[PDB]
Amino acid sequence: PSGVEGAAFQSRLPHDRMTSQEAACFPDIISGPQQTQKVFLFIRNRTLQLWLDNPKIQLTFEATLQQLEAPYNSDTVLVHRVHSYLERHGLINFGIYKRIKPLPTKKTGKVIIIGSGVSGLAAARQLQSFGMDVTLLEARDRVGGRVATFRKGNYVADLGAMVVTGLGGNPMAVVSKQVNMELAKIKQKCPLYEANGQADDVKVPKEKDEMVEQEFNRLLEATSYLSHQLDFNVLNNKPVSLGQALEVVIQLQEKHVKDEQIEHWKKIVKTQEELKELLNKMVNLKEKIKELHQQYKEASEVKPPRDITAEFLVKSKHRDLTALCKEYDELAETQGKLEEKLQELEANPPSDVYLSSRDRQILDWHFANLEFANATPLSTLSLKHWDQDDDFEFTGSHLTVRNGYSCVPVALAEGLDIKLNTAVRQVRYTASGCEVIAVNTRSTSQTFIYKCDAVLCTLPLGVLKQQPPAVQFVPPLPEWKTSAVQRMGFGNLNKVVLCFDRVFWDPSVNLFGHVGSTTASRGELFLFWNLYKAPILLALVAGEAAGIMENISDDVIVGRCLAILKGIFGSSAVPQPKETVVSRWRADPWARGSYSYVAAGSSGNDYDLMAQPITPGPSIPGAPQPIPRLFFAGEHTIRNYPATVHGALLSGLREAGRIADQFLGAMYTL
Amino acid sequence: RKPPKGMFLSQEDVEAVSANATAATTVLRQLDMELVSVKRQIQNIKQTNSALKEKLDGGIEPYRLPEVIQKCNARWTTEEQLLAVQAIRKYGRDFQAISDVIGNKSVVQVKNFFVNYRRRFNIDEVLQEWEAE
Ligand SMILES: Cc1cc2nc3c(=O)[nH]c(=O)nc-3n(C[C@H](O)[C@H](O)[C@H](O)COP(=O)(O)OP(=O)(O)OC[C@H]3O[C@@H](n4cnc5c(N)ncnc54)[C@H](O)[C@@H]3O)c2cc1C
Repeated sequence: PSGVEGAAFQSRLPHDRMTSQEAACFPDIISGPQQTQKVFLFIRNRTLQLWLDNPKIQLTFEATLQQLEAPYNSDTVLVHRVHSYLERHGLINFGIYKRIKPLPTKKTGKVIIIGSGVSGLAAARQLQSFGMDVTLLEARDRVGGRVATFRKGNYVADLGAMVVTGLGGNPMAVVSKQVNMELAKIKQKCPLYEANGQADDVKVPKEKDEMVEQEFNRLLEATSYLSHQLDFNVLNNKPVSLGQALEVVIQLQEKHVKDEQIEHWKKIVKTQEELKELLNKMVNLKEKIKELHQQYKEASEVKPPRDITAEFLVKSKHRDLTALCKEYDELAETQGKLEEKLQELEANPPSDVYLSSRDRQILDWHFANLEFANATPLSTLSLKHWDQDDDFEFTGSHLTVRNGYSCVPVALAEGLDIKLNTAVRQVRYTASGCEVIAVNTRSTSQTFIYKCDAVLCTLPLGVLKQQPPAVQFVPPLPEWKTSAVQRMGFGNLNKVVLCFDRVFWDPSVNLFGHVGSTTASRGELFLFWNLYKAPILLALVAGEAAGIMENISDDVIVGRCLAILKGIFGSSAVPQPKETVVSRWRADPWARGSYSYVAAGSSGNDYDLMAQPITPGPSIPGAPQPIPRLFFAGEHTIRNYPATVHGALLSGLREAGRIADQFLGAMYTL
Repeated sequence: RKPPKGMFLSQEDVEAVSANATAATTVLRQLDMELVSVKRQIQNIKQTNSALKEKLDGGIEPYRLPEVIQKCNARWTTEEQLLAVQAIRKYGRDFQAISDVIGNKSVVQVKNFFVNYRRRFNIDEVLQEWEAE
């Protein structure tokens, strides 16, 4: 889109309609005259446009009204209400921007944020910019959390988040404009390499490559039909998974292949039996013709002069023999026309198999790739909901951060009170306020107490899932919260960093697949990454393989890596790697996995439950309902953008707004 | 909206393959046996038909009688009339066959004969005699 409408789109808002969010804050307008609504919408869109056109500096209310025309600059309270709304909810003035009006002299309220991942950092920046006292407590010795970046010399490889999934409507597009941020596009060309005995691996020909991929897409779309149109969502009181449904679909396609073959061979036999019955008639007719010829010959040998009965016998037997020879030629004509139809039917058989061993192996690569995208085996994904966030995907080509994704959190961390090496052990929340108990990661006997008005919990879902708990809540989280934590899926994927002294692979190819031998290990080093002038190959472990590979030493993994690389690039042209790094996200105690997925039995609704804040019981019994104390951000708390950096970023922005509204009050409804 | 072009997913087959733990491989093996069963049936009836074709070897060429046609004459001879009466006794109302036996009398002339000499050759009796067989 283009213009003020482009700004609405870039902010993930409909340009021509008021959101539920807006309806809440501006109920007068949305219940009121259609005219004023359109006025509101333009003000909203124009302010967004202004912000987006220059996100390097703060956009003040004055500066906004400055660039407004009549009759939009007539009602200045409406302009203020809009600007403040957009400011609170982090649609304007978020990220890293030059401040016009220097921060308030004294701070109001105190907030402890657990974890300095992107969701944490984003909220911290906001809350601080709203004039609150913010301190982040990070267990690690670094910011960014699941945004990790390996560095050596100038060579850089993201062990965590790596891809910016399109700039169209992506809040990261703003951040990237705000900083240096050099983004490099990703060439989506990906050749696949299947084994060839003792010989080098052969690139899969464009013939198969394209037909298997299209079958893969067709299989997915098929499961979607199976889910929505046929309602195949529960089987034996258990929710149907994607992999579960994929099996059923594949099986039904094999059934079809066989059903087509059966009715083809049955079309042959019914003709092969028509021929049988015709050949029998022909044999019997030849027998009567043979006998009738003799009878005629005998009758014809009674030499003239014959009487008329003997004369009749000759003529009669003659006529009868011509009539039976007439009949035989009909049946001889049918015989040829059945034999011709028999070759016709045998020249056009139906499909031999649904998928060959070679096909099903390539298809398993596509499955592994999907298991990589969702960071989980397809047997765990909900059939009905695994793809609920598909509509909200950004436009534009996917990119990578050239100087390493940690570029971003580090830049967000600037000017914030971040206590590194501080592992939160217990969160206490009461009517009077909160205290957070943390220890030093280096010496765990050294204890820290933090008193605050509100706690923002950005602990990964994996952490929240730990049994026994890595963090204790006092009082415990309610059933409705813990159940959501339980039901939600938290997946895994891993990366292997391979540093070589020289680039031995195709330098123009960004990424190439390796086709595994079995379904079981389809995800094991199924894909290799290459980007910059840097000599790093990046091996990806996905699906069921990810979990198992964590229980295997670095050497063996690096071994299996080279084995596959030799098998493609020649058993000699592959040198030993100088530096190797192997991620273990499921083992990492500050992650306990990679990111969330919609598990079978869960839904998008559980993500909303996750974001829901907690309000403690009253201190003195009979005292009024207190303020909400415990707040949740993080990738697992944002329904429409889960399992992503931008989703975390947004979830942070969300909570900062909710906390501010709760502890500073909404100034725009005055 | 509907299954992808060439993808087969009927409500019925879904329930059947999902019915139990190994209903999937049961239905697929059942058709595999069904398939090899029909294949061996073809091999057999192909052999039966191969043998029957060998019995028809030579066709009916030694038994083919040369074509004899003479002009479709108008005059009834005593000789021809008697052939006709016998043909009516053997063939009945098959005006065609009767015409072929006599040789030089058209299918209409035969039909005329049937009504001309109806009294004199007792064609009534002759026709009921044929129906007795
Ligand atoms: C391998 C991998 C690849 C990925 N690739 C992509 C990608 O290509 N594109 C994309 O959009 N997204 C990707 N993601 C997801 C993205 O990294 C996350 O969604 C995002 O970083 C989540 O941010 P968060 O702040 O919610 O969680 P985190 O970044 O994990 O922040 C939580 C923080 O809390 C800290 N913490 C944990 N326990 C404690 C404790 N007891 N006390 C104190 N602190 C604690 C952690 O150390 C962490 O810093 C990937 C994730 C992984 C694992």
